[PDB]
Amino acid sequence: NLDSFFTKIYSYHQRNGFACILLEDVFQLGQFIFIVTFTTFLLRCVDYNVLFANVTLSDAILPSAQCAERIRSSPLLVLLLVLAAGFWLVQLLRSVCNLFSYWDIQVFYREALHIPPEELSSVPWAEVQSRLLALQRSGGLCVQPRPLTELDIHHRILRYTNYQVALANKGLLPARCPLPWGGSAAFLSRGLALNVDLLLFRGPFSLFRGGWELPHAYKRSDQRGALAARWGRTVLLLAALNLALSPLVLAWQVLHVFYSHVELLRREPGALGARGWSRLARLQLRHFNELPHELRARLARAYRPAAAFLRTAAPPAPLRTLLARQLVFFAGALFAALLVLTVYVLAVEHVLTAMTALGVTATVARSFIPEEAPQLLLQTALAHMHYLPGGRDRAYRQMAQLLQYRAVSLLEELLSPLLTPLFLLFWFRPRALEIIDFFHHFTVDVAGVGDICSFAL
Amino acid sequence: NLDSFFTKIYSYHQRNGFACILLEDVFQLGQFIFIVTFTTFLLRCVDYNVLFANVTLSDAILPSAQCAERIRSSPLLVLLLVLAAGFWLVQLLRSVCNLFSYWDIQVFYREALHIPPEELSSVPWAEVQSRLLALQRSGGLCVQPRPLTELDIHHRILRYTNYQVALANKGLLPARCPLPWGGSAAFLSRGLALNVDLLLFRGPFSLFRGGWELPHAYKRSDQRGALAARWGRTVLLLAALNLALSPLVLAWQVLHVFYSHVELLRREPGALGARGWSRLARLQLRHFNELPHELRARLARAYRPAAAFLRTAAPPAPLRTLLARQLVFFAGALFAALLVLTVYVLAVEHVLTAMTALGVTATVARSFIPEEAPQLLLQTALAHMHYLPGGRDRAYRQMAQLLQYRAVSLLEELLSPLLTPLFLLFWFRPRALEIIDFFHHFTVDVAGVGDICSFAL
Amino acid sequence: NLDSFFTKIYSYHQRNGFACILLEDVFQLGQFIFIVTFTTFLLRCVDYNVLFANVTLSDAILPSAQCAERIRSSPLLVLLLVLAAGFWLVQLLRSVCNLFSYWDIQVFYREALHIPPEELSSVPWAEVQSRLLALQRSGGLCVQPRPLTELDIHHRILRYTNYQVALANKGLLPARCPLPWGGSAAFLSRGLALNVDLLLFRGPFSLFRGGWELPHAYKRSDQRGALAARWGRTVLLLAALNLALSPLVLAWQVLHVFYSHVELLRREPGALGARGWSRLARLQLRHFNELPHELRARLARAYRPAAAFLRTAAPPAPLRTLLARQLVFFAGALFAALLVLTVYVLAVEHVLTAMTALGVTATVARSFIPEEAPQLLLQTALAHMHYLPGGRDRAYRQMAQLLQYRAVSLLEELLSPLLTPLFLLFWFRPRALEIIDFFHHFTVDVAGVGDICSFAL
Repeated sequence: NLDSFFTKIYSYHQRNGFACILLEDVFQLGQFIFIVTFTTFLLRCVDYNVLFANVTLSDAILPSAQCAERIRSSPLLVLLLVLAAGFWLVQLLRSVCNLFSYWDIQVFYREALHIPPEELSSVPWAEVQSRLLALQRSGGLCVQPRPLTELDIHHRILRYTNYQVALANKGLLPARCPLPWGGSAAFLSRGLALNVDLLLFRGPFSLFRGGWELPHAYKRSDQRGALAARWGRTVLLLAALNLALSPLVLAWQVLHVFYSHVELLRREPGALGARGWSRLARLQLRHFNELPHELRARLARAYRPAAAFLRTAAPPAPLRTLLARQLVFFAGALFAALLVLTVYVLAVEHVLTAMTALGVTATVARSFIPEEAPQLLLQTALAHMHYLPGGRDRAYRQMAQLLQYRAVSLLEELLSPLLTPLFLLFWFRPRALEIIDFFHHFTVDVAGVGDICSFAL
Repeated sequence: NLDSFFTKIYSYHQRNGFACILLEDVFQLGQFIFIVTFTTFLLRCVDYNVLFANVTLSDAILPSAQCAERIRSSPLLVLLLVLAAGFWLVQLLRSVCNLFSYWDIQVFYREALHIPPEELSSVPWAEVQSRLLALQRSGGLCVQPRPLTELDIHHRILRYTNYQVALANKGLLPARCPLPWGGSAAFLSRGLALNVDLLLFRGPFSLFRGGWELPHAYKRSDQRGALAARWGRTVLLLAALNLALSPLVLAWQVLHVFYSHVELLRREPGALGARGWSRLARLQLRHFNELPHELRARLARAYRPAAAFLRTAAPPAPLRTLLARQLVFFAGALFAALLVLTVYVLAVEHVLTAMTALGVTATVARSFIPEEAPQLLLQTALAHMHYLPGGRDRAYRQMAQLLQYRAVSLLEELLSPLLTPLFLLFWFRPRALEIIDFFHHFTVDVAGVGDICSFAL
Repeated sequence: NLDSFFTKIYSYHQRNGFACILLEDVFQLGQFIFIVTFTTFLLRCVDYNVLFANVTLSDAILPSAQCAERIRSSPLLVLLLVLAAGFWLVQLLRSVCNLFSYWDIQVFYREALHIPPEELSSVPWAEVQSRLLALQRSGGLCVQPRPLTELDIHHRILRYTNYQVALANKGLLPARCPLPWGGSAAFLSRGLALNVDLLLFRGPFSLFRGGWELPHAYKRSDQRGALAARWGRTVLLLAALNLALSPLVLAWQVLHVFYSHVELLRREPGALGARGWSRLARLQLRHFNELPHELRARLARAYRPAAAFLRTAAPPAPLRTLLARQLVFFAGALFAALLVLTVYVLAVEHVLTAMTALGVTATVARSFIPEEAPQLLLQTALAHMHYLPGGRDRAYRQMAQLLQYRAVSLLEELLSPLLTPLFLLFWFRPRALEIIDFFHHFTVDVAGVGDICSFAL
């Protein structure tokens, strides 16, 4: 695959180390096996009877034979374990193939250009482009008679991103299910994006089988209805497969988010209260022919002014402030009485029960209440915002939508498995013809590179 | 009352919602009833004998009959409760009158100008003035043949603030009892302000009976001595009344400040260490014909440079910091020994007693010690302060006086009931003739509006 | 001593108060007596038997006679105590001499210039110079026929600092023992500075006996070998003395740093993680003829931009952050399991043992991991840095070396007693002729002032 070569030469530098990639892979596999074995051990070896005393943990550990009969007790866990083992095996094989390819890629990189591994981090990736250009000037490889230039190098790596950006600009990709009382909703979890990628670009059932070029069948105008019907049955079967596979990935996501959330639960909610970017922003804010690293730099430099503009010109709300004041005072009065009682015997056994709950109410109330130039912040934010999707109300709502809250995004990820087939069935199938029309009328064929969207030029 | 109409049309917008006013009032009444009932319940239903164990709280609750004899046991509590009920019902009746008036005020507002309740928050109150102007141009009401101008609208609402600002800039209002060693003290608690308001502007014994016009009796030059004698009698009887009523309001203030302080006691003293504005600043630093909202906005904008100037250019103190260093080292050494003893049995039962005290000493010592352009901060503060009451020492002392500490202000509020009659007797009575002369020679009469201080123009 | 007069007149103002100096000294004496008595009391009066219960502390205190035979039990403690008492007596006598001289100089200061003690903090020390100049104009003292100028006044106080700055600029003074794998090491603990001061400038064995003029013997070219041999035997005997005295000063430093560290141990490591200046910076960054207060002010203003430049342009570390991510994820998983086990009996007695360790590992992992214009910061730092000792790698390494870590400096101070004779033996003795030549060829004699280094002019 011609595109895969450039994609891998980019990914090697972007992962700044071959050993880094190897460690990433091996420790990802070790991760997955750690979660599976630790969950099955906690659910299949831990005996609550001895622990609850209703003592050294080694003594509390039941003998291995008892674990043998206890794991024999249920057959469903055996099927779960064998499925997990098969998944681990297939990912292991794919990863071995990937690292086997990448080592030879790095060997070719060293032979062609001879940059030592310790010097890779110092290179700003512009000299990589310059060295590749000089390689074409010296005729290292016969990659077309006309030497490759910057636009072609960018296109051969970013064709799929260009199509996805154009399709999102048209407005079809972001889910826009109508809210009952009024408003627009957005749903761009990793599950939906993966489904779109498997449906459109990569895979055996993809329209772009291999992604080299658009097949001639879709150029014909008359066969569009038959091709739309074929796509309809394809999306129906894909939705059926996703619905079949939903519960297992749901459980996996539940375990992973449980670990991630309880890691931060002990820590202060300040990190939990922070807000990062969302995938909708990473989709609607990507210029044509743009690498991921430049996008990351732009959002990194635009993070602070956007946050300042968000927290400076928030719309006022009197009723919320009044209610917060009354709740915080009542919580404070109850805490006053309770603490005065507590200070002067430790054997109450009932006060300490409500102490934590009342303190939690006080802490949420204190942070919920508000306390004591929007135009300049908006201007300096838009200086890096570049594109953009009561005027102040609309602007604040849009800025809030483009920059979601962390727990909101995690809840979106958690709810993705259940919503995986529903949106595919309800939002894509009825509007089938116009997407095929968009591919038909917005594709441009060029010599050498091949298929490029008209919106890229 | 002509002034009351404009005052209420201002207050409706400033409370940004009729439902907001209704909820605030009803929940303030619920506030007071909750405080009284909870205090009397804790004093007359809590049984320390069973709770101290010398267990579910519901079991600890004594039967209602026993509470009946216990509340019957003392007659003083009955008088306290009946007085509280009388105060509650009087305030209830006043509040019902206020909300009944305000509902028809809002109805008239809707009929005249037709702004829905949701759109009130969006209006910057300038369009309110413009619409009222257009109403005069369209002849909505026959409020004098000459249409009302902006200065007149401001004056009819702000006459009392103008008089109070003039009287404060004369130097009479802020009580300035001399310190024994030296210096000037300022006392402007809410109690003294309420006393001045009840004496001068609002009430049956006020000089301004109704606040419409100055009575012609005070214009005569020959009667000034008799009028001063009458004012002396009035201030004596007012001081007697306030001295009679002092203990009950003192107890109420004690309860309220107890709740407020213990609400923040568990939280970090960072909020307790915060600095807020004082009423003396809100009186001396207020221009003529000035609305409360613009003053609040100006002080909100000027808050931060004032704090920066206060912290940057603090006067040096060698002896203070050196003694602080000694105390912090001694506390640290004692903490060292005590912790080393503690880490290696939990049954010491005497170490934990000194634990908290020594920790508190360490925490106060560490925060009390000092650690590593004043002109620019002073300039940017004075650019917003507009007015202003070793040069650096004098400037810093004035900036500290105009911006008090939170606990200092709360202590002033708590000490107000005892200080209520003392200052009225010792500070106002001897210098009555000059106050009478100030009212005599600083009032200018104009057509339509009426009585205006010469310092307003 | 002519120089001592100006040195004391500077130190009086720099310590901003005679009473301050007197109390600081008497509290330093009480300081040392407190450490010695408290340490010997804890080691020779505390009975672990009764306290461990294997109760009021007063009951736990053994009788005085018991402490009598318990201190009689071992003989070396008596020698330690008598040596400490003699050391305290020596410092007490020296301190009495210093305060006796300082009262006399303060009396002369009042008689000649008449500034009250309260006004000393107000003067910026420039008026002190002006008043002294006026004193020579009026002929108060016959200090040479030619009136004293600013340069001469600065030299008579800063001759030793000038020589030390020249020596450090030559590169000899800071020890630069070579690392085994490679790199440069710096060691400028107070012990080495005291040794070089006692060997070069102040002391009976100093080359500058009294610090008034350089002896004529060192000017002769032919005697340099014999003088170098004398210096070599002197450094050998000095190293022998320091090696003999090493253990006691080591123990004293251990006790002092123990108290200092355990004072901050309970507090958050934010103060422990703070960055402070190092003596190497205070040595290489000092211009010729600069007083200590000017240097302190310069670094006070340059502290912040240097810190910003340090935290902004840190070199990337892929392997470090990847390992940190893996460790923090594993620690979080173990913390998850431990916490969910703990939430639902307090009689476990084994989980709580690893609770603190696992939490500490999680905290160090989260603190260690990295998270999301260097040229401007470097420029604004160099604007105040004036002098200066992959270009970015070299610049960051220099900025890191020039500004050490706090705990690193304390560890350097702790390790100084063991390294005290080793560097003096290994680094100074072989290079003796070159240092003798350095004094010989860069000493300039001037009328009145006397000896000034060639690099001062």
